[PDB]
Amino acid sequence: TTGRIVAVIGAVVDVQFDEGLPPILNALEVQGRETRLVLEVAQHLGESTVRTIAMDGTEGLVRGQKVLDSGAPIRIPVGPETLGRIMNVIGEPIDERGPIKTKQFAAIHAEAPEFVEMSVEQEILVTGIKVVDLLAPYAKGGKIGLFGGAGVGKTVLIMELINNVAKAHGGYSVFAGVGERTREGNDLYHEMIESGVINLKDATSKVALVYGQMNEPPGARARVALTGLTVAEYFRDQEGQDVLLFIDNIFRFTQAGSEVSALLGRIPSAVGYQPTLATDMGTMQERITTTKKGSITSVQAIYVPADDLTDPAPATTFAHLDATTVLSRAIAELGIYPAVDPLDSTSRIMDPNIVGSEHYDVARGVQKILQDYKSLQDIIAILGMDELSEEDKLTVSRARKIQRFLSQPFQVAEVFTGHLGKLVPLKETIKGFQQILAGEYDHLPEQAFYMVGPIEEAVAKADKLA
Amino acid sequence: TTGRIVAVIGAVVDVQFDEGLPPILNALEVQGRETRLVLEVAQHLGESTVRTIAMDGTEGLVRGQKVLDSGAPIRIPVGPETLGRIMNVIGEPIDERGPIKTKQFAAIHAEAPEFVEMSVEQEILVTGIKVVDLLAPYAKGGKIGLFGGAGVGKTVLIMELINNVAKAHGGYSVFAGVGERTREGNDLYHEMIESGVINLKDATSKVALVYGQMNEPPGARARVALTGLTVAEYFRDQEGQDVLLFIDNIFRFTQAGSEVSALLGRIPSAVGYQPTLATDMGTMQERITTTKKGSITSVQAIYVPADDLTDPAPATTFAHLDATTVLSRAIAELGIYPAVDPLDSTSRIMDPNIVGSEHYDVARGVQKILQDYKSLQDIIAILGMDELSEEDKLTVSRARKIQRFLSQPFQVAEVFTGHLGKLVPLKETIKGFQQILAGEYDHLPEQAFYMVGPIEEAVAKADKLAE
Amino acid sequence: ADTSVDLEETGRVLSIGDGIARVHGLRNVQAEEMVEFSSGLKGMSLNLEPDNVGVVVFGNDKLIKEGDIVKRTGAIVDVPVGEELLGRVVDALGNAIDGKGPIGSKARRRVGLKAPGIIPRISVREPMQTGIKAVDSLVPIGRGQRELIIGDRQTGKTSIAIDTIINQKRFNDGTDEKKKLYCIYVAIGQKRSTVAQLVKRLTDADAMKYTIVVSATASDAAPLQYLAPYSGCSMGEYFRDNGKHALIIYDDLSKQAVAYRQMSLLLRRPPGREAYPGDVFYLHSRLLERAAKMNDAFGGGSLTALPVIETQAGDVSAYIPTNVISITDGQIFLETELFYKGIRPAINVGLSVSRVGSAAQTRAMKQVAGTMKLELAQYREVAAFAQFGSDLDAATQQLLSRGVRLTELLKQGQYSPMAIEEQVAVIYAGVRGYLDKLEPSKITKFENAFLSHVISQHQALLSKIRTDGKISEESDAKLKEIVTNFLAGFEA
Repeated sequence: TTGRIVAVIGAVVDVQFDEGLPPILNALEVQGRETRLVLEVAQHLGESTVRTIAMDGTEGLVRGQKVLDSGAPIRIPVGPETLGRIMNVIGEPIDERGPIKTKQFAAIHAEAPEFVEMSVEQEILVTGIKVVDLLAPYAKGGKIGLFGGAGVGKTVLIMELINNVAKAHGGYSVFAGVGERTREGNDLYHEMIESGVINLKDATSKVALVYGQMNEPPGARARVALTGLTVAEYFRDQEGQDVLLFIDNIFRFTQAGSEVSALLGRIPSAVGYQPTLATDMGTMQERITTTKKGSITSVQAIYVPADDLTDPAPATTFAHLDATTVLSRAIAELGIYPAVDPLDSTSRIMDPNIVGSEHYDVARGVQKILQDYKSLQDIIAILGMDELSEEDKLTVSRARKIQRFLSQPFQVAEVFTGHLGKLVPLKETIKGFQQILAGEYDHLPEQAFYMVGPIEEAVAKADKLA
Repeated sequence: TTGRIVAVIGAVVDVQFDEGLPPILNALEVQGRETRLVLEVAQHLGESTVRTIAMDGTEGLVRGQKVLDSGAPIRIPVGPETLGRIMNVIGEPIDERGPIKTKQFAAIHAEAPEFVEMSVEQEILVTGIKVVDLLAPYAKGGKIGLFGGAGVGKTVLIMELINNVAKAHGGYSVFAGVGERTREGNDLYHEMIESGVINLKDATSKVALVYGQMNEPPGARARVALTGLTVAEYFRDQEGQDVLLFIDNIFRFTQAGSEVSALLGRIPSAVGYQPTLATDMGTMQERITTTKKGSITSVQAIYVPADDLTDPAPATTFAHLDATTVLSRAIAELGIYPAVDPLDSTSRIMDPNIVGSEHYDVARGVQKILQDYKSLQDIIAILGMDELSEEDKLTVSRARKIQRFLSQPFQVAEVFTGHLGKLVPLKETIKGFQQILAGEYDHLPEQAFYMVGPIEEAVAKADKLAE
Repeated sequence: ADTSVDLEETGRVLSIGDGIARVHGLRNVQAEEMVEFSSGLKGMSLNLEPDNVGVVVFGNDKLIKEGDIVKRTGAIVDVPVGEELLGRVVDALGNAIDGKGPIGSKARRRVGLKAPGIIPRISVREPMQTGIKAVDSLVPIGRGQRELIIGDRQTGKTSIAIDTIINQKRFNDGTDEKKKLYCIYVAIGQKRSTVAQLVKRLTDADAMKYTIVVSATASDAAPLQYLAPYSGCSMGEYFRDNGKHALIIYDDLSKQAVAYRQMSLLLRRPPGREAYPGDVFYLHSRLLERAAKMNDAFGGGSLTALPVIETQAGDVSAYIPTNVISITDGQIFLETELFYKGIRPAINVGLSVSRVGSAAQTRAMKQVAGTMKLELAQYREVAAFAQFGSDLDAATQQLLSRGVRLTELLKQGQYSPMAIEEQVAVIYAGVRGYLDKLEPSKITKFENAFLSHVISQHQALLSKIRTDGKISEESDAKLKEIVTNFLAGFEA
């Protein structure tokens, strides 16, 4: 079918059809352009007109221009030949390595797995990161979220996890760059090549890359997540594969939505966001999941605007995760990295019947002492410690030593910590924290605990501090 | 006249009349319904189409449905045969006891008493509640308001006043439940009966009841108060009696209006409210009043959205009252019931010329010390108490004891406090506080002053606590 | 003369977008009636305008296009109801989603029915035992009562509800049909894997047998999420209107409000305070008024509701939070501060209330916890006023000594709902002062030891307290004897 462009406003192109109106979600190709311009139908305004969302800049379009119904929704190359390749929202390669020659093609809009298809196995995923492992442990096939205001550690944490987990993972990985920096895509691609997870020589690549960055028009940013998502769904269900899915940043998808929403003509909801915010997050978040057919461990970075976690975007995302790592500017500014807020991160696995009571008791032990320190802080703030009880001062000592022992050097952040990256084994974490709690190091100085791996290194640092 | 329904959107129904357009406020009845559906005309949209508010559910209505102009605003059965009964927004019995055979009928919409009809007598109305009496005395025939956020004591306080005052009152009482809990009208009805204020066998009923609860459509909620108030105005004017009016909760009248407001095509005023809030409240509040003909003693519960007393609604209502009892979740949270805020409650009779200087000097004496203590609170919080002057650590003492002596076990909250309800007489109150202020109990423990009636119980409780 | 598509019982889609169809025709539809789309997709007639009908769509509007035929159903929205649903997982319309076969429903019920009036009910008097000391002792819940569970994300709100559902086996596995409680669990805006996790645990606890689970999750259309509560309510009234007893959990009413807000804005209804419809109070009042206690004249059955609301930054004064606190018969407020501090449940004594009071409590419980609530309130205050031991007397040293010991007893783990007599035994120990000399840290351990002893050895005293339902003078004497002696041997 051939329609005609009737109106153009930014990324919202209205096209009229005479015979055969395309259903909603169908991709149309604008005619008469140097490059592909896909339009995704969004709604039937009546009068044989359809309101659509462009997938690329709309400059140059002209009213009356011809548009062709592709007959289906954006469809993209899916299969193992996407492994080691970089692709677009609309599935075209952007790594200058030729066509992605796949047997099948999948449409980016699918329904979420049914209730009966759900899984409930809960396995802990150890990452080697002290704070995460001890207090808000991730889980295989689970959904993890790293909340962070600008420049707090979301990406560095994804990188370190890619290093500590993705690197020795049997099975595939999918990295979806949504609304982030292009240089980062470039930094990663080349790094992936270097460590050999991307091999441009053989078919041994274990990573497929999808990108729709900070330079794309809203509609592209609004759909690349769906695109990375689809790639991952193929490995899960069509190959019963155990997938790893990294997304930086899923907040950008929602923001993209807010960008076009006025153009679609909608009364805004709170904070200027689109009234369809939750459902849009929902039908999308619900496909990022493990099932009986396959496993999807997904780590999603969630940018928090103005640092406000009460913002509709981040606020609505908590409910979709199994584990959350809430990063803090306040902590970061103290020099504690990763800047994880220990009393604000959680994990549905923090259950005695899953991590064992030893783990469950150290975990709750650490939080209780930090919570206690937290209430003393108001008074410590005007009057310092003098007036504090001998007992209260011991919580304070221990709390400040536990707070420091929660920090740790990442390989990925070596250039900034000035120290060699460390990976601490769970039992080493459970332990080191026990002792601290138990008063076995009340003699060491705080600084001994800052930026170290295992407790054994904290004792040493103390000697060196003399 | 006969109009047709042209549009239905929630509680708002637009009707088109071919000949004869029913005036604004007129009630129309929808034809073809198992139950009586009344539509109050709200506006003349033009083109012989009127916009109206439904007095009940709009389910099953159809475009084109017939509607007859009743020729007059909602009119209800008013008179003595309303006593002991339960009525609707539209005046229908809802107690299953048959028709209400009144001689007359009254339209719920009417003008408020003229300026030359006002009265200025000011008699204290003792309630038995320490706090109210001491600091914000109610006045017979005056307008009283109980302000409070969700769950701080508005209703229980209205409940103990019905007991300590309505029960002995020689005159009628009208209790209008506006947008509150259905469970509650059933608790009160059956309590009225078990205590004979309502008599189902004879004509000894001394209370009429009107209800438009929270399970009703905005429309019903925007009018029950009118129905309630209308019943009360009859006993005031046509009989000339001393009426007691209880409304719980008048905020619901205003929330009702804000709920249809947008469907009435209006730009919102601040906080979401409708632009006609104050005037809507004014033409109503101005009828709830004592005149030279009769006397009304209205006790209105006033909900405070988000606990914010500056919210356009609670905020707009202060001016309509002669006495105000402000309840606070911060006080309640401490276990101090009734949770009245001693520094935010006021009465127009707190005048030496009206209650006397002993009453007055005590009240103000109690308020100064609570204020004095409020100011220090945040500071001894951090800097501690050692540095304080013995002069100042005595006011911390006395204040903390007064704070308690102001609580009281209500007779309607034993299910809550696990304590027998106490009613204290005005002189037992004035005296008790006078002595605490005088230093006459600086030896007893604070706890001795918590949840007790008269000061003697605080002394006895000290011993019991003495071990 | 093909006359199947006249514009009185059928219409044609003028336009469709974001789940709202503007249907032309449908001249005889009734407000709130259900209509059908060519695609087998059902919708509901919300705006009846002069020239069009605004239809909310119960499903993906992607299958709807301009021109489609829409057919009346003649029926105002309703749903399957009755005992057939027990043990099954249904969507917001009644359809099964446990792929365990069709529901054998013989009854139907309108999702939107006004709550029974004044006359048909009777004061709440029968307890609804949660299994949680803190709750059953301080903020008692009776049948026909609405008690709200409110708190920030992850403070434990759902747990309160699960423990409650699980605690009901006691009576359901029993003989007495009046003590039985059928449960309904409505998930709204939640995630399918979480619900799947939820129904697993219920199954593992042998609780599904008496539970129905209405699920309206994160990807379900706004209108399904919106309806879900009314749907589930109606299934609970079946039991309520037939002299049976039901318990419904609305988890949570926050996500529904969002759904309502979305559905509503997309219909172009002017946004109000905080962007929600001017009638969000009404949205929840209408629903929760339906939980009720009917008099013997109407079967004496009941419906008890436990709606959940999520606060932000523990701010309970917030507009929605207070909107709902002003409808229910009390609230259970959970704080993250208390939770991290070790106080789990994180119930905030001071801020939680039960408007039913002791009328929803057995005499055994009333006897032990009659004044405890205001005691703990008064304890929290002085505990603050002496965060500097300000030359404190005895009456307050005693107050702080009880306060701490009692606080430890109200603590509780998950999935282990206690029996009423078990609660009375342990609170008893504290409230009576027998524990005023034990070390706070000991208290939890003591309660496990003590309870062990009485359950094993003394079930005669437990069965009597349980049976008489009160604490007689001899039971009270047999108890004093046990605690004091066991306590001593315990502190050897």
